[PDB]
Amino acid sequence: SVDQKAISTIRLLAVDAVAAANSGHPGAPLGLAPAAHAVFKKMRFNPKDTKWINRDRFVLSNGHACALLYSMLVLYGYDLTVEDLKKFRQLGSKTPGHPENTDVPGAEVTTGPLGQGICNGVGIALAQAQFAATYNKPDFPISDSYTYVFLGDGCLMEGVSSEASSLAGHLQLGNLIAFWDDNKISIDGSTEVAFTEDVIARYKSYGWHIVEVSDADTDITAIAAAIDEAKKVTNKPTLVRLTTTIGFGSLAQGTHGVHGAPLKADDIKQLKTKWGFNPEESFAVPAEVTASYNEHVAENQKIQQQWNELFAAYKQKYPELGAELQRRLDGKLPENWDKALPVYTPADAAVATRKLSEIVLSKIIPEVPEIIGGSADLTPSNLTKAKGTVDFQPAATGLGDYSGRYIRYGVREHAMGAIMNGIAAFGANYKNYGGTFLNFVSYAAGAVRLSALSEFPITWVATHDSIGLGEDGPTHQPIETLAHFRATPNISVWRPADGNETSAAYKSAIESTHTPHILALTRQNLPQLEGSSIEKASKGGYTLVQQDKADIIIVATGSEVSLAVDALKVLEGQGIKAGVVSLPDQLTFDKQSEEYKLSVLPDGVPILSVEVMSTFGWSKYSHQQFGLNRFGASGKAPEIFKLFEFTPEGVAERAAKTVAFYKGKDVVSPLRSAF
Amino acid sequence: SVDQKAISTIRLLAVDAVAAANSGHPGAPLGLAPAAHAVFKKMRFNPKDTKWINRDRFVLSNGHACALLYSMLVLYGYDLTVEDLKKFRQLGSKTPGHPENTDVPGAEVTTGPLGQGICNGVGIALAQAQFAATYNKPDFPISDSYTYVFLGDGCLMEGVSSEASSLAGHLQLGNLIAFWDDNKISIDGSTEVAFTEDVIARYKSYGWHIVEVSDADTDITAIAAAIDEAKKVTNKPTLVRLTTTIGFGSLAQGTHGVHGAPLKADDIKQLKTKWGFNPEESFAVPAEVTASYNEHVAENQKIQQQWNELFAAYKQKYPELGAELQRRLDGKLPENWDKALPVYTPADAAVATRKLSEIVLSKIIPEVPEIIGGSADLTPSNLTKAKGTVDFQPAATGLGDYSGRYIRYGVREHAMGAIMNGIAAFGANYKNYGGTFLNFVSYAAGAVRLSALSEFPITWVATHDSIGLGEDGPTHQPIETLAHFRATPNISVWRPADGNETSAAYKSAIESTHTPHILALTRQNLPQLEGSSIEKASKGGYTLVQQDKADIIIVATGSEVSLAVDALKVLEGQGIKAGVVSLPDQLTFDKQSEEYKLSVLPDGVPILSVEVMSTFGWSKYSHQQFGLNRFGASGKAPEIFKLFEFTPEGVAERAAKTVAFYKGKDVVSPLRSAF
Ligand SMILES: C=C1[C@H](CCOP(=O)(O)OP(=O)(O)O)SCN1Cc1cnc(C)nc1N
Ligand SMILES: C=C1[C@H](CCOP(=O)(O)OP(=O)(O)O)SCN1Cc1cnc(C)nc1N
Ligand SMILES: [Ca+2]
Ligand SMILES: [Ca+2]
Repeated sequence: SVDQKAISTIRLLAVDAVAAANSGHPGAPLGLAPAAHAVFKKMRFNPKDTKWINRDRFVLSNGHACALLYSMLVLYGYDLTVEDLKKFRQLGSKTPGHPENTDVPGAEVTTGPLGQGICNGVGIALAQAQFAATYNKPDFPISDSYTYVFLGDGCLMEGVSSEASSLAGHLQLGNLIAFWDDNKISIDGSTEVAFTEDVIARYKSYGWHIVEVSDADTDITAIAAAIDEAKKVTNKPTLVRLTTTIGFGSLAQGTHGVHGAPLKADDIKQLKTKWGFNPEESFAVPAEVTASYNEHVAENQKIQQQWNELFAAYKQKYPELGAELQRRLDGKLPENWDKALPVYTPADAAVATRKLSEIVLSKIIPEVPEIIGGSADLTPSNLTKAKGTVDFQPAATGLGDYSGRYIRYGVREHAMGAIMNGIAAFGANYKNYGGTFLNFVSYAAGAVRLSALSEFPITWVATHDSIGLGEDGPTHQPIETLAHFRATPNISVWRPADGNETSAAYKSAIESTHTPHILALTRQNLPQLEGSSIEKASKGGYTLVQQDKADIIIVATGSEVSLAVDALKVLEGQGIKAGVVSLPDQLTFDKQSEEYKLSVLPDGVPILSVEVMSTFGWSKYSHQQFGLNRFGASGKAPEIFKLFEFTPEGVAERAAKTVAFYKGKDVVSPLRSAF
Repeated sequence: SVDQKAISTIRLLAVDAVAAANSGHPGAPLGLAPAAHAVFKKMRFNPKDTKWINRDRFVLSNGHACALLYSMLVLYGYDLTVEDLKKFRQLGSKTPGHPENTDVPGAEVTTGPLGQGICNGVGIALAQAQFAATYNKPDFPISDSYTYVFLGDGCLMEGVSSEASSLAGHLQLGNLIAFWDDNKISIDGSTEVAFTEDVIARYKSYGWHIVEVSDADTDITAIAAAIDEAKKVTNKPTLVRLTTTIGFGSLAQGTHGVHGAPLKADDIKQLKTKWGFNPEESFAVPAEVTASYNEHVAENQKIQQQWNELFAAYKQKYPELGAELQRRLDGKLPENWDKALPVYTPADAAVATRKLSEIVLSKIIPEVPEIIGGSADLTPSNLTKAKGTVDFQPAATGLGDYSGRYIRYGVREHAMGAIMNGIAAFGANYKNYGGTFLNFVSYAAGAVRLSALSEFPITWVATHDSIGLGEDGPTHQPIETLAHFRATPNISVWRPADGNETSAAYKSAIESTHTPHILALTRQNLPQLEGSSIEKASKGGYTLVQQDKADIIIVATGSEVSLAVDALKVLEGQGIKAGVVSLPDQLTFDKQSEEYKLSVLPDGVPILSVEVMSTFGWSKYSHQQFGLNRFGASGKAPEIFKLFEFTPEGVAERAAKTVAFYKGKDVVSPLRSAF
C-alpha cells in the first residue's frame, strides 16, 4: 500500500543518511518509522509556516534518532531537502547529529541529552493549556492543539523525566500524548541488565492514561487508534507503549549493535529488496509517497486558513483580547511596559534583592500577560508569587485554574528548567521564570545549558546567592555556580546590587528573545546605591563612583558593590583614591562597544575585583581578584563575611597591596589582549 | 515509660537547639522522633568506634532535619555533646545547619541537598553486598549490616531518588530499609499542590517491598515490627511509609510554618508541660534516658567485641583473604600496586585516552580488589569494563553476582554520582568509579559537588571530552564543564595527554583519600609525547619541552599538548623559540611548592594557554588564552578543529601575536599576585 511504501521510504532515508555520514543511529529510526508515519498523519502542521500557533507539536526526546525526524520533515516539504539529508552529520549542515531548534526547520526544541525532550513536551503542553484558558471563548477554539513526544528507555531512566511525568500527571495535561519506544535495548545491551522496573505501573502511579500497542513494528491502525483513545481522555496525559524491534528489518535487528553505528552495506541491500526498493539506489523518494504526504499538507493548510479567519472573527468579537493575542504573535511586548519597573533613590531603605524581585514581579505581572512562572517548592523563600494571582492547576483540583499564572513545580529543579524551555518553545511571546536557591540551579544544569544552546528567553530567579544566606551552611552556599554559568555561551548572569539594578535585570530578562537569564539574588538586605539607575545598569557594567585620579578601581557585583563603596572610604583614610565599577551582568557588558567598555575599565590603573565566590572569569575585567575559592560555613552571615575578610578593611587591605604591587609598572586595561 | 521519655527528650533537644540558634527546622524532627528512637534501638553501632566496618549505617536524606540526628548522636554518647547542640548553626560548631561527614561524628555522608541521602544509602547498601560477597565464608559473617535511610517528600520529588530507587530495586538490595516521612507538607504547603502521585504504587513498580505504619506519631511497636518484616525480605529493598504529623505536638503541627523556622516560645512551653518536662528548662537529658541508651550501646560494644574475635578467627582460617581485609581496613593499598600501571615511550602508537584508560583498568583491577565501578549505559563507549570481570548483579538474575566488580548504572548519571559517594562512604578502602561522557557529568553536578565537600575519593571516567568527539555535535561537546569543576573546591580534574599521563591520573585517583577525581578522556587518538612520564605528570603540571631561550611558553592540556608541540615546530620556522608545559591536573599542580611551580611557569616570558574549551581559570597560569568560548558543531572532528583554528598554524599565529604584544613590556609569572 502507499502507507507501507511511505514507512519503507522513511526507514530507508534514515539508513541512507547514516550510511552517507558513516556516523549516527539507524536502530530507533527503523523501529519508530511506523509510529512516526501514523503520528504525523494525525498532526496538524504547515511545513510552510512552522510558527502557526495552533499547530500540533512533535518532540523527539530520543534525539539520537534524528535521522527519523529529518526524514519526516523532508518528506513533508519543510525547508529541508534530500540534499540536506545527504549532508547528515557534516560540518555546517542543516542536519546535525542531534536536532537543534536554531538550525533545523520543524525542530521545536534541541534534544539529544536524554530525558530533556519529554520534559520540554510537558512545558509545551502546559503552555498550550494556559494559552487556551487565557484566550479561548465560546465558538472560538483559538488553541486546541496536542503535544506528541517520542521517547526511549534512556529518557525513562533519566530522573528528569520522572520529575516532569509526576508533575504532568498532577496537572492533568490531557493534550500530552507520549510514545515509549519499548524495544528492550540500550547501549549496554538488554534492558534486563539495568532497567527492569514496571514502567507502565509507574506511569499509572503518576496519574497517566496508558495504551499498549503490542505490534508497533507493523500495526499503524492500532497506533492511530491509540491516538484517538488518548484524545478522549481529557484529564490525563497518555503514555502509548510501542513494542518495537530496534533496527526492524536489519540483519542486526534486536541487538545493541544496531543502536548507534551505520549498518553494513549488504544489510542495506537486503532491506531495500525486502521492501521493494532498488538496492543500487540511495535516498529514494517514491512520488506516490510525496503525493500522499502532500494531500495531508494541503488539508492542514486549509485548516490553518480557516484558523486565520477564526482569529480575524475573534478580533472583532473580543477586541481587547484579540489585540493582545496579535501583539504576542508578533513577538512584541506591551508598549511602554517598562514604565511599571520600580525605581529607587539612595534615600530609600535597604532591601534584599529577593524582595526587590518580588516587588518587580508584583508590578510587571499585571502589565505583561505573557509572564508566567513558578518555584521549585521555594515560593515563600524565593518570593516568586505576586499577591492576587492564581496558581496554574486543573480546576478539578480546586487549587487553581489553567488560566493561572503561578506554577507549583515541587522539588523538581531539573524538570522545572526543561519545562521552562518547553514553555518558551510554545511561543506566543511567553516570558517564563522559575525560582530556586542559586546553589540548586546546578541540579538543572542539563536543561540550563540547553536553554543557552536553544536560544530560549527563560529566567531563573535564583535567590540565596552566597554565604550571605548564613546558617544553612556550605551545602547551600554557591562558590562555583556563577563561574559555571558565565563560562557557558549565551547565558546572561545578573547579580544586581540594589533596587535599580534589579529592575534593569528584569528589563533584560523580559525583553530577551534569544538569551536565557539567571538572576542571582540575596537573602540579606542591601542599601540603595548612590549612582545606580536602570539606564546605567542596563549596560551590564558601569562606573558607579568615578574618580579621575584613581589609584585603583574596584569592580564588584551584587552584595559586594556596597562593600566596595565602604572600602573606598577606608582607603581615603589611607591616602588611596578608588573608583567603583558595578558589573551586574558580564554578558551584557561584553556586548557593549569597545569604547564604552574601556570607559568603565580604562588603561593606566590597577583594577581589583570583589565577589564572594569563585575568582574564575574575573581576570577578564581585573588585574587582581578577591574572591572565595573554598566552601562556606554554617553561621550567622555577618560572621562568615568577617571570617573570610569580606569587610571594608579586608577589601581595603587588598586594594592597598594591589596599588603597591603595580608601583613602577605600566598597567593596561584587562580588556586588552594579544588576539 | 522510658521509651516515651526518650522520644520526648529527642523532640525537645531538637526544638531547643533550633530555639538557641533562632534558625533551623523543628517540624520533621518532631514528627520523626518516634521512628528515630525505634530505628536506633534496632541498629548496631559503637559511638566510640564510628568506623566499625560491620556497623549498621543511618542516613538522614532530609538533612534539614539534622537537629534530630544530632540529638540522637548526643544521647548515644558519640563525640558530640549538649554543649555542641547549644551551638547549632553557629560559626565553627560541630552542629552545622545540615550534616557534614567531615565535621560531625556519626554523620556517614553530607546531606541537605534533597534526594542525595537516599542515593547514598543505595551506594552504602551496594558496597555492603559486594563486600559481604567478597569476604563472607561459612561460619564467618564478616559483613551482615543494614542501611537505614530517612527521607521526606522533597527527596521523593527529586529525580535523582527515582533513578537510584529504580536501580536499587533492580539490584534486589534487601539490606536497604528506607523510611518515608509521609507528613503531606512541604515548603509550598500541602503536597496536594504539586505531589499527588501514588508513591507506594511507584515503589512497588521498582520492585521494592512496602510496609505502612499509619500511626507513626506514636506506634513505635509497629515501626520496630516494620524493620523486622523488612529484614525477612532479603531480595527487595523496603520502603516504610511513616504517616506522621509534621511538628507533632506543636500548636502549629501539620502546617508549613513548622517546617523551617523556630517555634514560638509559648509553643515550646506547652510542649514541655504536655510531655512532663520543665517549661523553664532547656536541653534537658533525663538520666533514665541516658541509662536506657547506654544499655544498648554496651550491648552493641559486646557485639563488636565478638566481631573482632570472629575477624581474628577468619584471619587464621582464610589467611590470604584475612590479610587483604586487614589491609583495606587499615586504609592501605597493596604494596607496590602502582607497578601494574602501564608505561609508554614515544615509539609507541597513538592511542585515545579513553582506550588508555581501559588498558589501565585492565591492569589494576586484578591487582587492587577494592576497585569497583561502572558506566551510565556507556560501557562500550567509555571503555570502563575490564575483560574477564563479572557484573555486580543479584545472582537470581543470572546476569552477574554480588561478588562482581562492574556496575550497570543505566542512563542515571546523577544517581551514579550519589551512589559512588555512598560506596566511598561505606569505607573498606573502596576506590570506585563511574563512566559517562564528560558533557553529561553535568547531569550529576549536585552529587559531584558533594563528593568534593564530603572529601570522598570517587572517580569519574569522563570520555568524549571535547569537539574531538565530532559528529554528535554541540549538545554533546563540553565547553564550560572543566571550568565548572575546576572552580569547585577540592576536585582533581585530570586531562591527560598520552599514555604516561593517563597512568599518572589513575595513580592520583586510586591513591586519593580525600579528593574526588574527574578524568577527561578523548574519543580520538593522541600521540605518545617525547618528555612525558608518570613521575613528571604526577606533579600535575610539568615542563614537557624546556627552551632556555624561550620567546614564549605554551601551556596546554590533553589533546592540545600534541597541538602545542606541533606549533613549536611552525614557530621555529618563524624565528620564534617556544617551550611547552603540560598541565594534566591544575589542582595537583597548585599543591606543589612555589619554587616547583615557578620552575614550570617562570617570570620573564609570555605564556599562552591552549585548551579547546572555556578560557575561564586559565589566567592563573597564562598571560593570554586560546580557548573555545562558543558552542561546538556537528561534523568530522578534524574539520571542527580547523574551523576554530585549533591547528599548528592557528596556535603559532596566536603565539606570535602574544610575543609581539609583550615587546617592550616587563613580564612576570602568572603565578605572582598582590595578595
Ligand atoms: C546512553 C545513551 C543512549 C542510549 C539510549 O538508549 P535508548 O533506549 O534511549 O535508545 P535506543 O537504544 O532504543 O536507540 S543514546 C546516547 N547516550 C548517551 C547519553 C547519556 N546521557 C545523556 C544525558 N544523554 C545521552 N545522549
Ligand atoms: C525545598 C526544600 C525543602 C522542603 C522539603 O520538604 P520535605 O517534605 O522534604 O520536608 P518537611 O516539610 O517534611 O520538613 S527543605 C529545603 N529545601 C530547599 C532545597 C531545594 N532543592 C534541593 C535540591 N535541596 C534543598 N534543600
Ligand atoms: Ca531502547
Ligand atoms: Ca514533607
